[PDB]
Amino acid sequence: GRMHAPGKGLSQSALPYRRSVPTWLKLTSDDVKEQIYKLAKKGLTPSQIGVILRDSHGVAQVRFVTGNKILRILKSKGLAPDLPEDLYHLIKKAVAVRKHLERNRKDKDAKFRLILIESRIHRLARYYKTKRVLPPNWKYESSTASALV
Amino acid sequence: EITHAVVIKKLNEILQARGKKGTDRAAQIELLQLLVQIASENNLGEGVIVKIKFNIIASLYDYNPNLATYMKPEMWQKCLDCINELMDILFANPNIFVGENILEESENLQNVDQPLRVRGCILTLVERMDEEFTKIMQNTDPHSQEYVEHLKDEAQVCAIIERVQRYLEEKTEEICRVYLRRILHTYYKFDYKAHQRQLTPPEGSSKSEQDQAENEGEDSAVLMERLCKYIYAKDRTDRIRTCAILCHIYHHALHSRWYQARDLMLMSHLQDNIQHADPPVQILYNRTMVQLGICAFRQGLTKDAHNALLDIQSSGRAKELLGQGLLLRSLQERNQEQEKVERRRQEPFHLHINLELLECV
Amino acid sequence: VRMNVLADALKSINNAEKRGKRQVLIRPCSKVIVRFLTVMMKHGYIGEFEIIDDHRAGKIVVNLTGRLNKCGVISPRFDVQLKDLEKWQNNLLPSRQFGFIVLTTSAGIMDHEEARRKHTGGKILGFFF
Amino acid sequence: PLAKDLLHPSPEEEKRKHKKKRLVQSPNSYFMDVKCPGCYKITTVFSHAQTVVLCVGCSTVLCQPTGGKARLTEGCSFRRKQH
RNA sequence: AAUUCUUGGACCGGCGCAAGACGGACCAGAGCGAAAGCAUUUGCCAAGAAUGUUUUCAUUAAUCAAGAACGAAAGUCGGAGGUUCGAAGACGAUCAGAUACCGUCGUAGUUCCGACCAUAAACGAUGCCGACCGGCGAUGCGGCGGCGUUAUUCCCAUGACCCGCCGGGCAGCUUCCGGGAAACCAAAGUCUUUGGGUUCCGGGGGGAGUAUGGUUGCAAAGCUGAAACUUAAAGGAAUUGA
Repeated sequence: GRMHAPGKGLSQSALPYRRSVPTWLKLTSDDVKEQIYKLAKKGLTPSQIGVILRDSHGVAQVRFVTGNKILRILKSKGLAPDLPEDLYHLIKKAVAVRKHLERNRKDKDAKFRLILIESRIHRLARYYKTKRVLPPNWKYESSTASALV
Repeated sequence: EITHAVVIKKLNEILQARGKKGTDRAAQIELLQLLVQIASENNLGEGVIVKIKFNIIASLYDYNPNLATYMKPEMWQKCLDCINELMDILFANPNIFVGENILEESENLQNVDQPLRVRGCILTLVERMDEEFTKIMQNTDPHSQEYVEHLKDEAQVCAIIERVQRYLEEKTEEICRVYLRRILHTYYKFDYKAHQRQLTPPEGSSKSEQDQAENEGEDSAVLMERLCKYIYAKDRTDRIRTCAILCHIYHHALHSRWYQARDLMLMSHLQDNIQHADPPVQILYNRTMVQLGICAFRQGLTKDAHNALLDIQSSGRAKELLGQGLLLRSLQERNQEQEKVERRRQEPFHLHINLELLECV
Repeated sequence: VRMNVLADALKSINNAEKRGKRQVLIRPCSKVIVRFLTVMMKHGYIGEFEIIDDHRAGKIVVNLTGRLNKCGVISPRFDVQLKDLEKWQNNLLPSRQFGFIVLTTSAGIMDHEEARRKHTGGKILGFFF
Repeated sequence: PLAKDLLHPSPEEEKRKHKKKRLVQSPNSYFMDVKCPGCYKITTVFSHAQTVVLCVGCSTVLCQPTGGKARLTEGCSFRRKQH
């Protein structure tokens, strides 16, 4: 079930058995690597690079076409953004809810949902601290959380 | 208003709902129009507008959800104006306007791939337009007065395909595409058009430099097909030397020599060679081969014409030159045919050729 | 969430047997499950089984016979000393005649009979009788 | 049914089952070679695209994103790619 | 029936004016929400489940002393407002008596803004997370596939029906799954064949949620919470009588 909801949703991807790249695909490891570099440097998250490839170019999964995961390509090349692109999105949402809530003061629901999002920021922030993706000093504080975009 | 730091960054927030479901499709050209009628400063309303307009006309074509349905006359005339203004402001601006370093701004956007495949996003506008114009013609009652009201824009189109042709900053090699376009409009322009630019004999009548401006057009097939053929013996594709030569053959018919155009039709050897192309090539081959037999007759070669016009009239399915013929066998493919079908005024009359078999015999 | 995998494997066998099915599907297979089911099979409480192999945790289709009464897990995995096998198999098993306690020793995963045979303790996983 | 062949289900039954609840999970999606009415070049498009796939040079737009499968525009033939 | 209103024209009928409450019928064993709760239109703002996915990260998770957010109704303090209804109270009847039921008035209150209080039969009288074990017909949202009907008449294509399949949700019917003291419950089942993970909490009936100490609140009161003493039953489901 969902972390902060009563729902029990079963909706995600289902990878096929065969990890082999199909015959029709002519894009080689270096061609998709040049493509990934171009998309990331345009300004685009590992998620959005992945969907662009499979929709338009027809790249089933980059881990089979290449030997790497999109972020390991980008962090090897040194195009990986510092604070991760799920921690980023949680902070971005939390700022968007607080900016709404600073105006609409009697929004008791927005107050409750802000508490849930922030509990999720802390919980993911500490995972990244243990795995040495962040400094041990890294803090989520709503005072100067907007400094992080 | 601000040095394309707000203009190129709204252009993208309005050219993002292109083809998304809940876009409405209609109140988009408006927002693309309120970036040249609200933009009114140098390279901020005047100079970078190449790009704002490329995305104004591309979205204007996309007022039609289907690609098997014809545009409406209002947005059609709007396109024919919208396309013209780009050409007139592009001519007197000798620069490549999707990149290629000039000064510093507002061109030189080489950050995005390469200014060729979107620098040649000018002919794929007017080429899409030429393929659009055929839908207007196919989707009208041919005996109606609306048809001739619609053919009044045949002149408007051939002026823009001339203007894009005069634009020779090509890189024949790859302008061949709009040479095929240009000849596909002129290859069947009749004797009154062909003859009456010299057949007022050249004296103090019509050989002055200011009158001899439309006599370029008959000896244009030779000027242009020569290139489009003898470069594509080297270049890749099949269609832009086979459509080009059959246009040259068909044009060297219906006014000029039987002997001139039989050498070209034998040189190609399509008699036994054209088997495995696409029907939209195999149709204008039939039109050419029928025009062979008519020219031979009109010359007075009244058995070599009969020895040619046999199997077309021998078979009841001679409607490979016109609209679709008989009923059933595959609705699923009969739907595909009524956008293959050739336009009306191009069709050669069929009680004209029935009266060429049954007079040569 | 799924904290004990052997617990759910043995409960799903038990319900399938009671209901009177001929074979059953075990979802997340593991060495400990396959090593539990081989001990069961070796005495002949289950028939053959076939571990279906996707690129994840596998699946097991076990051919049930109708000669298994109960197969149960013991969580947590207590440290059964050799001098405690008797007082465990006294209150877990139905009789001194049939039934087995499979326990994970240094040697491998085996029943109380072979653990006594090789003079070894270990940790209790479950029982079948 | 007490006896059911769990190992060898017939294709119709495990074509019906939810994509995860099959014996070896497999996607219900695919890739399709799709072409425009004018141009000759073909484009590879995902069954459930979720972007707008523009014909190369933005000559036109092929698909449109929706809830499930991406709606291909009218007058565009397609041939689903297989391995 | 009376208290009340009315020839300083009540009640009834017409045309307007203002006020402050409230959103009928549509409204359902329908929906959404963490629970309290939520219904005229339209606009703006941020949020959210489910579905779809050959996208991404790679164990980041489940439950939780301490601590924290919200919490019907009533109630307290301050400002605005006061249509209806109406604790208190003023009567009028009935009655042996009525300090009530019934009836005419009626202050606090009911409504809005800002501070409190933190409880309800706050109920599914039923903690949460995970797996397994019968069938049927519908239903709400998302997807997917298929004769045919109807609108866009040009019907590609969308919408309204029809027939099935998949996943989440509110429920229903049925049976010797099985359980249970039974009433009954596909969970309250997989329990002497007793062990998947974890929080809270009960120990005969009273005395008593009382005394006392602590803590919170302006007050009302909330949370924590005994003892002496008394007692052989109190109680649950179902049966047969009256």
